[PDB]
Amino acid sequence: QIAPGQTGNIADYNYKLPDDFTGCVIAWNSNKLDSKHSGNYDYWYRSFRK
Amino acid sequence: NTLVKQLSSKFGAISSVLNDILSRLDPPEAEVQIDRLITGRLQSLQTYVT
Amino acid sequence: SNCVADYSVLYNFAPFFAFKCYGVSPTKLNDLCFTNVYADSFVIKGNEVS
Repeated sequence: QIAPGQTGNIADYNYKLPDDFTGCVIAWNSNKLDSKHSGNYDYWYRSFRK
Repeated sequence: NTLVKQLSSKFGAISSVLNDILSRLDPPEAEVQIDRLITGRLQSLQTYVT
Repeated sequence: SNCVADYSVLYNFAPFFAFKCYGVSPTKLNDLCFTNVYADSFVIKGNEVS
């Protein structure tokens, strides 16, 4: 979802790139560092906005 | 009459009406459809002036 | 027909594998977007989604 021209809860209310954006989007799996069996309150999305 | 009538042509675009392109598509695709219309109009104006 | 369609509900119904539009882009669907609406529903294999 993190790309120019995309839509969704993140592209719409959390992180938006300009449509003439240049640069690189690097992604990797972090399951062994961020995951907690009880969850992690610190991570959320805005999920609503004007 | 020919120069005006050329405005109704699509020149490969979805629609000959510029406002329809802007209404229907987001900037990064609309720019391509507009560039196609611009190319067609540029050809028509150069032919007329020549 | 005879419906004031609101397309944010699609994002509320499910996350999607694909949402490819031709002739129109997402977020532009809240202006006039349809004339004769037909919804074709079917089940295919993931490898056949393309």
